[PDB]
Parts: sequence; C-alpha cells; structure tokens
Amino acid sequence: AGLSFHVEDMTCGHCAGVIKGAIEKTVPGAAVHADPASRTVVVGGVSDAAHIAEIITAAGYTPE
Repeated sequence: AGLSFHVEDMTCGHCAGVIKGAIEKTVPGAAVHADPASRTVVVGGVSDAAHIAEIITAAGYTPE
C-alpha cells in the first residue's frame, strides 16, 4: 500500500524503465513497480509524495 501515479506519457517499456531509474537514482532503497501497459507506476517508501511525483516528471514522462 504505497504510492500510485498514473502517467500519460507511459506507453511502452522505454518509459517505465527511465522512470524506475530516475526514482532509484534520486531515492536510495526505493522500490519501483512500473507498468507501461497499464500506464501506472507503483512506488514504495520514498520522499514526499509531491517530490517523487516531480522525480517521475523529471524522467520526462508525466501526465501533466
């Protein structure tokens, strides 16, 4: 029961992979389960949900 973010830009594994890398890089010990077919990212223990949303956006893939 962690955080959930739905991303429009996610349409293939080339989006999920980058987001997962961005999260893990900027947040140590972060668990990321991403599904680009469902266009949805499941995020474990991370910094402020607002921050990690920006981190996901920082990957260039965002629903915004």
